[PDB]
Amino acid sequence: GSTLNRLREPLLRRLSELLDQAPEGRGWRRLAELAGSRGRLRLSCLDLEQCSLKVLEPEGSPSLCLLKLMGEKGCTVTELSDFLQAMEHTEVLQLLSP
Repeated sequence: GSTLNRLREPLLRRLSELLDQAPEGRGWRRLAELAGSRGRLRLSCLDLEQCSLKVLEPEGSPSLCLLKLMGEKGCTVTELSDFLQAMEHTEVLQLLSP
């Protein structure tokens, strides 16, 4: 299984730009929360602060930092897609829950 940090760089960059543009209900922070729920991927708030801070650099991307970190922690592309689909579903469920 190929991990996210080993994807070609243009693909990583496009994915990270798109995830940086997402709404807060399905952005990189929500992805981090969901993926860090797992036991396989452990992502604390301290892990995520270093990615959050990338936005302080003129063109910096928190999403690129997060995706690379998830890759180093063993996440593959299909597992990323699974996380993102789970995000969509949980968003609509949260909106519909009283």
